[PDB]
Amino acid sequence: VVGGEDAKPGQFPWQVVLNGKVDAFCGGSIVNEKWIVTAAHCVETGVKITVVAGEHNIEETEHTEQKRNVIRIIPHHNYNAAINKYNHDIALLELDEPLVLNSYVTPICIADKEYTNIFLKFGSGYVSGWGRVFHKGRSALVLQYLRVPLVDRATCLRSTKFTIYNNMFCAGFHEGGRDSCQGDAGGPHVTEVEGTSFLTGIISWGEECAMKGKYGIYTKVSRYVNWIKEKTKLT
Amino acid sequence: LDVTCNIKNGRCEQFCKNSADNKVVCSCTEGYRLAENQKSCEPAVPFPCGRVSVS
RNA sequence: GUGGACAACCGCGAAGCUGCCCCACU
Ligand SMILES: [Ca+2]
Ligand SMILES: [Mg+2]
Repeated sequence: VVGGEDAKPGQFPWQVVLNGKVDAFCGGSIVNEKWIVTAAHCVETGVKITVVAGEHNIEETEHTEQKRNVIRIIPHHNYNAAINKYNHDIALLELDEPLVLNSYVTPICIADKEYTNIFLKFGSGYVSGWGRVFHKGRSALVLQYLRVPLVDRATCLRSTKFTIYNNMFCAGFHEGGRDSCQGDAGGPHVTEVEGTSFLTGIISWGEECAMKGKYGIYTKVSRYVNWIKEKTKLT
Repeated sequence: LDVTCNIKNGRCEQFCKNSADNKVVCSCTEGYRLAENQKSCEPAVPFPCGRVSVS
């Protein structure tokens, strides 16, 4: 996340990092002990994925970490980047062993269709991840977070060439050096209400992060909450 | 002065719902419960979602 | 204006329906 800040050790306990052939290639959010939610384009290629919760610095060891192996990947059945890059960019990962919930490893709240959208319409969410600290840069050492204002789909469309489907939404700044980047993808866009955080978005493609007059594009969680809850249902 | 969900979320912390009567009924997300005041949400488990407990 | 792609002083109605608001003709 460019133009962000360092998250304090357990500030976003729902954040997870994805590791494969390369470390820190995508983010994710804890749904429950056995299920993570990420972006579909983070998991199209069939590499054995590894999930790490209770992370803070990816180069050091804090003894709060929990590694798990993904044993099932459910990309949203309508996702296809050949057709459209951004639309339906969401997926679920089932873990081998349950995470054990504690202060550093805690799920993100997922409201219903209606309230997820209300919370989105507040107009300011928290995005985070160990992505690029600059447009062209290395992965972030410590977890990065940035507060991103929701942007009108008309004004976003007039800026970015892309059509914004009802499953998508834009957030960030016009003439800024503030935005999520590659690596942050699959991570949480989260709105906080009375000191409780709700999953309002999934971080999508982030190449060419903070170009003048280009907002960040995020997957609108409100539209997928039923599906999430259905598939991640424990027992 | 009659309360409904479409003003200040019926003073519900998380979730509002209207009733057939002139009352609203507040609720909370999983792992929270309704407080004594029937408005606020408090934890009902060691580690409820969306909560930071480190500082 | 015409053709194609797409919740707005919160329009219809429980599963969505409508289309005030980019592209080619200007
Ligand atoms: Ca580490
Ligand atoms: Mg429609």
